[PDB]
Amino acid sequence: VPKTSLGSPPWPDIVLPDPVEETRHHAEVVGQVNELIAAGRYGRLFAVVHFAGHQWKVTAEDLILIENELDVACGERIRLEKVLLVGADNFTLLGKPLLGKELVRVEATVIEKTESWPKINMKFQKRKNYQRKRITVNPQTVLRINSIEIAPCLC
Amino acid sequence: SSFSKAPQQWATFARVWYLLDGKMQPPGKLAAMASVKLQGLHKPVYHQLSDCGDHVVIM
Amino acid sequence: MTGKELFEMWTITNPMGLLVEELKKRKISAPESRLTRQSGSTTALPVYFVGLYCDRKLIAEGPGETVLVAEEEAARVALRKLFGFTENRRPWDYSKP
Amino acid sequence: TARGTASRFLTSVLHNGLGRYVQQLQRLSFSLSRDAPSSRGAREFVEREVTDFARRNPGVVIYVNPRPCCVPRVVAEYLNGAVREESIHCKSVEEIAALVQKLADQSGLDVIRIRKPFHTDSPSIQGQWHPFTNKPTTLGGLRPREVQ
Amino acid sequence: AGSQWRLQQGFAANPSGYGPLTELPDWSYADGRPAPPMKG
Amino acid sequence: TYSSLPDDYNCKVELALTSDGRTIVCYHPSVDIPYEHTKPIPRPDPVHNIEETHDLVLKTRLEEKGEHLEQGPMIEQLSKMFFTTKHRWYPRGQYHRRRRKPNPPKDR
Amino acid sequence: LRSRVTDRYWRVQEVLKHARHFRGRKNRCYRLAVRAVTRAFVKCTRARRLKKRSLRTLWINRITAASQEHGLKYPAFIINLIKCQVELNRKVLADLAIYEPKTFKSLAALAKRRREEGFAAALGDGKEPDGIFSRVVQHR
Amino acid sequence: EKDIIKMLGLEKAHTPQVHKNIPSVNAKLKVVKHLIRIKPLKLPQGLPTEEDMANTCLKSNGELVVRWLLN
Amino acid sequence: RNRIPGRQWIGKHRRPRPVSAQAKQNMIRRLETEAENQYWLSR
Ligand SMILES: [Mg+2]
Ligand SMILES: [Mg+2]
Ligand SMILES: [Mg+2]
Ligand SMILES: [Mg+2]
Repeated sequence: VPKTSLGSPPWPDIVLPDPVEETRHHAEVVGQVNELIAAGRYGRLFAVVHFAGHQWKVTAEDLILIENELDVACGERIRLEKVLLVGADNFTLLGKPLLGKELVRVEATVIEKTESWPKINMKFQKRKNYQRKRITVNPQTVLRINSIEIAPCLC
Repeated sequence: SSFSKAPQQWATFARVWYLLDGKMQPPGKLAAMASVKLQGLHKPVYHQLSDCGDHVVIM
Repeated sequence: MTGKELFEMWTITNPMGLLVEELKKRKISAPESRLTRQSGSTTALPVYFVGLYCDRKLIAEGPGETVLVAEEEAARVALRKLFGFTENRRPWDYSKP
Repeated sequence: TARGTASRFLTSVLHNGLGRYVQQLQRLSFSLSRDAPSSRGAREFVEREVTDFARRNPGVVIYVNPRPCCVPRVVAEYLNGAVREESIHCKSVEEIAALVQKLADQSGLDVIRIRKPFHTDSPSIQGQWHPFTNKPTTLGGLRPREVQ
Repeated sequence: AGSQWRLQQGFAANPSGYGPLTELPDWSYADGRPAPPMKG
Repeated sequence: TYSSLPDDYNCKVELALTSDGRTIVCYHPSVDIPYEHTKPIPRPDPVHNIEETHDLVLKTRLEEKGEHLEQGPMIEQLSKMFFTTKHRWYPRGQYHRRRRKPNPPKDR
Repeated sequence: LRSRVTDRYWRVQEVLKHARHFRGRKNRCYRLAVRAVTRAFVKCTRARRLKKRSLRTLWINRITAASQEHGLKYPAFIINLIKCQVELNRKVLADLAIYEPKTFKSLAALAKRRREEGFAAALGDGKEPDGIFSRVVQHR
Repeated sequence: EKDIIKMLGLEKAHTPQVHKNIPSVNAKLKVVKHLIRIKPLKLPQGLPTEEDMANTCLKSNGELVVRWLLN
Repeated sequence: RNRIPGRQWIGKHRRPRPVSAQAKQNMIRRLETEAENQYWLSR
């Protein structure tokens, strides 16, 4: 077989494993991860969670600020359902596109329902005598995430 | 992972010296990676205000 | 104590001595300090990484400006790992039993 | 303006809400008048809603003071020692109740620009990136052009 | 990005469009009782 | 044995998919540096200022080292040492030194 | 009834308080302060609009750095992560790259696996052969 | 063309609108065909009834799903 | 050295700014979309 510069593609050839072997390996890996979860050998867990239109990377005993008011009183506990990603020192669960509520539970306590610092929005136009000044005060909510829980229900 | 604040900061913002052979190499392609390394665009901790910069020695 | 470090309030003086005493208690012979990685030696701001090997097994690693500081940091990391006070430990449980 | 005003990070007093939640509002003192027309809202709020608010929140000491004053005022002192003074001059009962609820829900910290909307202690779980965390080690730790 | 792939698979061009990331309730009480509905 | 990325740098990644199909897991144990890829710590300890006649003077011989240079040479030396420009080391005026925040906010 | 202004001091101070950190006579003279304050607010609004773009570009640059550190290009990484139905924005990706090197390397490996599966499927042009990670999951 | 787009109810861009397949509106669609994308409405589950009006959705592929997010 | 007489995009001698492959692909895509529209507007 002739060998030229353009005879072969300029990238290494990729070989994929057989589907049955891949399924067996995935089953073994998920079983090992489930055994780790059941034994509780995980120290700390972080989670990427979608809330209030934003995605937040949150660990235990953390603080987050939400730019919109929530219909909850201060000191109330709230369970965050939209979990995008869970991770720990040795393992990591990726949702497609979300994790299970029974699989992962995250709880946060409302601390402060306050108002943000005044934001100035001023529009000015050249030599047309157009000035428009507004002061915006945006209600904000502070959430303290206390614990991140994971259940061994993973097949 | 469990480092003190000063050594962790030093490790995070440590400077690195890279080597680059220039024999039979195009100046533009050499300068592309040289500029990337000098600006620190190869570091996820890069920032314009930060002084993240790595030394490059081209022979 | 949230976000704090054990040594920030313990203030020990000889991390290497404390580590070797703890290893003797745990039936470990001796830690060996080996230079794993470094960045510049003649520069004004050298960076060194020193790891601790027991029976040629890495137990901890530490960065530093100088080799001695890197070794001390590696000893501190090994001591924290042995005592369980690590950044990846279980967060304190705040619940109602 | 960020460059013109001060700034602070997202912080909580005494790590509130971790073990338990503590209402940061300590005392709330209303100063009003009985004959000034401007104090109508304060008088009506004292008549109607102050008792219900006191029952709902027992952790705040509520003081009421009628005095020959022209500007009805409300002073909230928080557990931080911070004092926030507001004017209830010519406001309806609903506005007074909303302001009181806002003061109760406030943590008493400075109302300035917060640099980051998040605050996580020790976010370096599983490690923190360093220029050596993705570079493979060579045999013996030799330099690229160092001969052993 | 990746809008054409989502359109081919049937999902919205924007992941915020009628997806589970937005239609589902983002939060609920710790007791399990449902949260108030979202204005959007 | 298959992995998209080599397991040579800091961890060994093993990807898997749940039998349900809605969850992706990855076991990534950390990788320790092998003993064969390290070098011994260099030790430099030498005291050439020691004198057999008077150790009291020998000890001060290693501490009485001092030098003073002009502003230009000092800035040039600092720039050469730290691989920077000479414009950074020059001082600043009252207008800039007064407006610095005495107590900047601190995180962590 | 001759009417005069008495609160002109406070009227001037309410504008001067926002210009106390300027350079020159713009922090003292009122006539030179009003123009600077107005332009300062206009620039504040423009920069508030541009802050989202600037931070998005910074996140993209950090993601490019971390992906090239794993030998993978940013467009390929992004498209392959999207194909795996992993909806993580650039902010979260940059945070993971900075603080979760193992997680980011796992994501890069998943993206490379997805890219290899897509290339194999394109080369094969076979309906029956489908990659393990190329399967599409509907909503539930 | 502006008036045609106004009378067609397409003031808000990137928002689908449903119209008849009659030539009367086809004339205007031909007039402003260079500014719009037109697709045929698909009903795999048929016309929604009065009991399914609150549970309907419009997928981007061009079909109208009657039962959306069952519990 | 090389000056553009008059305004850049008004005068008799304009900027020689060419057409790009991105613009060509965009025009082709728009043409395909409009062709599909005119097909659906046939019956
Ligand atoms: Mg809206
Ligand atoms: Mg916007
Ligand atoms: Mg001209
Ligand atoms: Mg011209």
